[PDB]
Amino acid sequence: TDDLYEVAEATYEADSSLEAFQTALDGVNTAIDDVAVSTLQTEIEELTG
Amino acid sequence: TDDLYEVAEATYEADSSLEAFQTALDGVNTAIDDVAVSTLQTEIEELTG
Repeated sequence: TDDLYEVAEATYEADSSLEAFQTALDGVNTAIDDVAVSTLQTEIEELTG
Repeated sequence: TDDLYEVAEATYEADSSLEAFQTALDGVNTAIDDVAVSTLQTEIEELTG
């Protein structure tokens, strides 16, 4: 019992970690793309375009 | 073994919340990517001038 219920908790905190991968990792992906890239290009435009 | 399976799932609560730390440390980068790169423009106006 005290294996299985805690195997359950292990599965649940696997799942919770595994959903949190999708949000955290994409959180990193979206940190720069939506933010630095285009603005640098606009600052390149105003500098030199 | 059960007594240590409790410890296993306790490591997994911390594991899953460390995916929350991936949100809290890695997605949270985005202010860097903003403030480094939304910030030539104010000074570029002394080129436009």
